[PDB]
Amino acid sequence: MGRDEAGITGTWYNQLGSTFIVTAGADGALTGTYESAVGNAESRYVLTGRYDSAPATDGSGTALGWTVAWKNNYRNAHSATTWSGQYVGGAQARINTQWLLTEGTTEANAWASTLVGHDTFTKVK
Amino acid sequence: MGRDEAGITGTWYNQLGSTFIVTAGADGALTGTYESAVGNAESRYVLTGRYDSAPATDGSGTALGWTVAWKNNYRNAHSATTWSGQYVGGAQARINTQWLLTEGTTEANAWASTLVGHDTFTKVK
Amino acid sequence: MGRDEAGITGTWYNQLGSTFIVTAGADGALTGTYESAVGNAESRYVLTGRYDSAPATDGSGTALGWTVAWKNNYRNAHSATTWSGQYVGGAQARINTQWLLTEGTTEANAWASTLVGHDTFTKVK
Amino acid sequence: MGRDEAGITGTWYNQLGSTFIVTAGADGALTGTYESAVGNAESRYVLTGRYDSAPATDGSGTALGWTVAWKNNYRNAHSATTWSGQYVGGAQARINTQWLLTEGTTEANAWASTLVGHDTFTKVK
Repeated sequence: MGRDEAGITGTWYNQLGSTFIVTAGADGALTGTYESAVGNAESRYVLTGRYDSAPATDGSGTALGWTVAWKNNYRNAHSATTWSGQYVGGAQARINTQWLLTEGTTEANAWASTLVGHDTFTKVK
Repeated sequence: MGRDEAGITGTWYNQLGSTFIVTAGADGALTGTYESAVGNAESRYVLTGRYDSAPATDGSGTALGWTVAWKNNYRNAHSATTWSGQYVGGAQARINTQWLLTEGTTEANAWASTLVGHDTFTKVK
Repeated sequence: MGRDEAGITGTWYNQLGSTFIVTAGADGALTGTYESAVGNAESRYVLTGRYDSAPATDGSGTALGWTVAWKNNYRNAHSATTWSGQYVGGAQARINTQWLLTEGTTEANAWASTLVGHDTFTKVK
Repeated sequence: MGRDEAGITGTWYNQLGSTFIVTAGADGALTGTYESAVGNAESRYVLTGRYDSAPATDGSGTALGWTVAWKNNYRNAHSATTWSGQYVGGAQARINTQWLLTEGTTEANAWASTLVGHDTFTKVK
């Protein structure tokens, strides 16, 4: 099994009240659903990603990332977000991320295609 | 089939000489392998991601993203990169991305965990 | 006077324990000193930047940014950080930022030149 | 004089056709004007920033950054951009940057306040 397979798998919540539901595979896979509390979004969207299944053993975090494309049966926001970050285990486990949200644009508006921000996920709230 | 399923699927090369091999599914999935020409990397790494399978029809690009965790049978760089960007079709097709590379760190060094940059992928070179 | 000239001018502290000392001019100027609690840094460094001296009047924040080059009489880290963010006034005033830290590199290592992160500044602590 | 004071001072142009006019001081200062070819902008805006006046002497670039707040006598876009990057000297001199553009927002829309991108400046075109 991945070192943090058990710690990462489950339901996570960020500071916006979004819900991240993920399964970590032994092989480094991340698979699940994302529900945003904000933006041009409703209900759940597919996600996929990857994590380091054999991290450093020195109080270092575990590197991971995932993608959501904002198309489901209800809406299409013609956009994708990627989260890149690290999982930190323990009584107050956290996933600390930075993200990039790209919208499809014309070539003329491509300079303004990409938002950046940061989300912190916890197992409570 | 996804609108750009045929256009995205295949082999892509970036400005560093890295090789991105991807299959786009009808359902929005991206699955393949990445080989970096730079950094703490050798040979191929698994990737997964998502794309907008029903983009805007107005000369807009197609939003997508993917993740690589830098662990394979040869090396573990305890890090993950996410690319967020858009596919632009046509005779000079391109995937224009920005990326976030997070390394696992101690809590003390977490301020310095994440590199940002930009890659442009073409079907030639 | 700038709308938030009085609110921005003074001493601010971030989550790392760094100290940001700034004077806001009527004309949109920011001038002061920065002392980092982390990294290849000691004592104070010059900063300069700009802010919106006539912001929206609808509970919107006030856009601003500033730069530090990490050279002073004690050390040279051959690097610069820019903070881009917004000032939010009131009893719990905050400056919410994202930053980009670029180091001088060779052309070969330029893909790895730039860190990204986020700092929140308060008037206490 | 700063090592690259002479190389940085002057008129630069990016891939969008924007014009960056800067004076580098011996002391690490950057002062000038910016004119954007895109966005909610017209004519010139004040900029200020900083550069490493004593860079590494090994074919390394010179770290720098600057800020524009998008208020002038003609328009106010309630936003600021910071560019963070490095100057590379020689026959094809370049300033390679990444930027963060923050708009003033309500607290509810603050997750969507900040665009990220990349500009390359040359002395021609």
